[PDB]
Amino acid sequence: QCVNLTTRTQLPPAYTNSFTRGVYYPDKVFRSSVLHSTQDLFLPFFSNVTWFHAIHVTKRFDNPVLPFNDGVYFASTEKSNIIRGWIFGTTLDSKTQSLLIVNNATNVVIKVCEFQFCNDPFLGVYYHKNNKSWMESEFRVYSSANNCTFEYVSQPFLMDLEGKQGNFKNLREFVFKNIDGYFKIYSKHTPINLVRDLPQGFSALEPLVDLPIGINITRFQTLLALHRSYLTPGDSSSGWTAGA
Amino acid sequence: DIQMTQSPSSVSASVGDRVIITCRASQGISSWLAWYQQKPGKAPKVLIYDASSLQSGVPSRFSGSGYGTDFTLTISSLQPEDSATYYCQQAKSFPITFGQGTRLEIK
Amino acid sequence: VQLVESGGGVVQPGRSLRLSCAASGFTFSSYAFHWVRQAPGKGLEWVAVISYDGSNQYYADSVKGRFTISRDNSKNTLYLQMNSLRADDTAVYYCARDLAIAVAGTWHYYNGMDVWGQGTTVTVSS
Amino acid sequence: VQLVESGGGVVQPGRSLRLSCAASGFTFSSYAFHWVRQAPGKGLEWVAVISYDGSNQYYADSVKGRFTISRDNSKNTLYLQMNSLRADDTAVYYCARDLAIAVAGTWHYYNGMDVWGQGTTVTVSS
Amino acid sequence: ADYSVLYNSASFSTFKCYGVSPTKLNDLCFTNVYADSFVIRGDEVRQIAPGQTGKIADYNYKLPDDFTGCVIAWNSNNLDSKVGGNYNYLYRLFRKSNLKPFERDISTEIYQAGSTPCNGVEGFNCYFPLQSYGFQPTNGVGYQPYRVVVLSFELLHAPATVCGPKKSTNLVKNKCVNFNFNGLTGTGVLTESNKKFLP
Amino acid sequence: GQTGKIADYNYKLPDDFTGCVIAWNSNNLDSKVGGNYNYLYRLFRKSNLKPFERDISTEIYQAGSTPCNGVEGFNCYFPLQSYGFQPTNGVGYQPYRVV
Repeated sequence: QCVNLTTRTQLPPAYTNSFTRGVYYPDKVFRSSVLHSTQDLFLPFFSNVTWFHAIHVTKRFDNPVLPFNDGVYFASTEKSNIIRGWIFGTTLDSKTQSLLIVNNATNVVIKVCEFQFCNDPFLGVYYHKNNKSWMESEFRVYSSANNCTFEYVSQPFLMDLEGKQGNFKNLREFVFKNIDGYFKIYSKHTPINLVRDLPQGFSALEPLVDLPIGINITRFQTLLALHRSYLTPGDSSSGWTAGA
Repeated sequence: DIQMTQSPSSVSASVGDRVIITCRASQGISSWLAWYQQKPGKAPKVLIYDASSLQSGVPSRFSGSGYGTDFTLTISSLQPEDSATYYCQQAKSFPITFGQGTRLEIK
Repeated sequence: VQLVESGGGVVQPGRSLRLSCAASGFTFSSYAFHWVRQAPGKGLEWVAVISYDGSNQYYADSVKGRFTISRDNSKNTLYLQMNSLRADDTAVYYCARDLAIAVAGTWHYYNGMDVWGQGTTVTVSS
Repeated sequence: VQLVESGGGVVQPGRSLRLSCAASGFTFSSYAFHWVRQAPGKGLEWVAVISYDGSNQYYADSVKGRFTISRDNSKNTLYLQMNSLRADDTAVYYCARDLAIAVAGTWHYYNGMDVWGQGTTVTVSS
Repeated sequence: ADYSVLYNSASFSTFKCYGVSPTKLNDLCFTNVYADSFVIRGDEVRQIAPGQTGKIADYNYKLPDDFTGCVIAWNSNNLDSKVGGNYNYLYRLFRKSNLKPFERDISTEIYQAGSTPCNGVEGFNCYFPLQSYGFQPTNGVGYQPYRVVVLSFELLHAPATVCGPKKSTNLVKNKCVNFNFNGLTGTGVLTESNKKFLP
Repeated sequence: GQTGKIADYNYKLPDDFTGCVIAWNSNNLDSKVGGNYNYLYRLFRKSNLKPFERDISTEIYQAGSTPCNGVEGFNCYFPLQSYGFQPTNGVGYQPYRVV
């Protein structure tokens, strides 16, 4: 299903500042009460970090495409776990091996199969009283995976598990890098109490996973859950909200 | 000595109905199964041999496939002339074993 | 293709019988035959087989030791000697034929049953 | 082990002849073979050699162009065809086997004569 | 790839191998390993040896020359060769030239051996290429091809993906010695600690 | 150090060798039509040998696949192995004489 959703509202992209954030452990070496000088790929201090938002208030569903040049510092701030995962690849036409990190219903699942990416690949959940669970009946990311080379299932991260829209508490940092046919992911979680923006603080990101995929990555997309509910009654193709 | 089983034992349908019969072998007999259809007062006749072929002359309504242990016979339309009994048979080696039997009815 | 059967008996307590099933409508010397019994209302059971050349014979577990098979190409007919008669041997016997699969110019047997005869209801009593 | 030879000719002026030698008691395919000529009282002569696989066959200076050799392992027999025979072709023909030496499991041919046949006399006149 | 189970409990009799034995393979590091198994003449299962010649499989389907392999020839009576028969070994038996290793030349057409093709008639100078083994419940082990596994001993420059050593040795403390942990080597005496590492 | 490693199972020169190697062709007389097979070259050994050794011990060791005890069926043969000189050969298969 290529769905090809519509009703897109335009606003300029907003920027904000990186207040001493985006530092990860470069190696697996232990040190104590020392100052160490390292030379590597980092997020510079006080840089301009973009501010993507998704609130209905006017739609503002936010699933652009981005380039992958040397690495990415991703940060999310929310409470309802609106975001699901990330999708990586060069051509995105099922001719080049891609990557499909998804939180899924139960556990984090990873593939390296080629996927027939439509114009608008995304995920969503449905809302009804027939079953209490909010099933991920939306699987409109590809059509047929001809062949695969890797596959993984791991432990999903744990959160506040709050299905509300109060003040933000869940803050997640991630760093994605790719060198020498090796795909590295670092991450961290930090509880916060703020309406928006980022706090003034420092914390280092611990290595999360390494992948020996040996593939080529140039383009980036995010995958967010289009949680349909009674707030936007109507058919699936036109009535849908992305929450906050 | 392979013990060779067929299920079910009693189903009913009429004219435009599709039915399914399961049949199991104790060992791995691969694609060697023979399907028959025995009238109460007439000798049995073969329908499907080698687990994929269909005997020249049998109507193409019957269709079955399988390899190894489990086998499935699917009848798209139960026209009111197939109310008979079906037996399986494995041809791996001696002794030849038949099925327990399945009886059809008309609803 | 047609198979005829004969040799019925109303009562046979512990005696000797000789059934015979003939073949007509095809080459009798390029096919193998069978004997498949059937109790009155029970399932279907096989008891004996003769190879197409007739040098090799096989029987069943409860059949071996008492039943003998024979065949003749001059009369295109095979016979079954049937002895040591118990009270629980009543059934309906049939004469059958093997399917011959031809692949790459080679003929093979032991693939199913194609031709069936009329059938003989063989019963024993006291 | 034994070799048999046949194909003599009482007179072959400008005719075709066939000499045949067969082997018994050993494998015919695992050895190369020689055809040997002997003049009436002169030194021993060689006319042709056939290999074990038959890929390489060799003849002589006066043999090439008029004589032919061949083998067949199904019948364990090898043959020599004689064409355009001059009056000086009267001799005795022999069919012989080649010595094979096994060094470190590797066999080596074309070493010498081990087994000799009886010898068939072929005479030519006018 | 833990080749340990290959020699841990096995009874492969009449084993020949040219090159390096598959056992104790963790010493050597490589990227790609190939094991090629194919179907051959049923009567030549005992006759497969380096060199030599033969009428069959020499001018129609040539075996690889200078083949570097590891013949583990163990007989099988229950893994394969199921009783009654089997029809899966279908390949061309007649051709004018050789065949390269793993050449998939299958066609429903009637192969023409002579100079004049036959018009689908069973006559002279015309033979069908495809052939099916006449397997029988008592066919015999000399005619039913029993698989003999063989590998490819080859080298190629590439970064290793399937590779890793393991030796294992008891851990000795309070005695200085040369040591080799995973990758890191050195010399000294090892004692218990109270330092706390991150996971 | 030029390897040709079977020849370094056979004959090895030291790292600081001083002297001259001389080789020439002998296709005319070392290899000829009709068998030439009398040279053997020790297919493989148990370990590399130090410079200027002979290693004439040629016995069926019980090492390799399994303890053979002289069976020779598991490549335990004293690995003097084959000869491999024929008049045609390739350009790099002829016999050479070297001092």
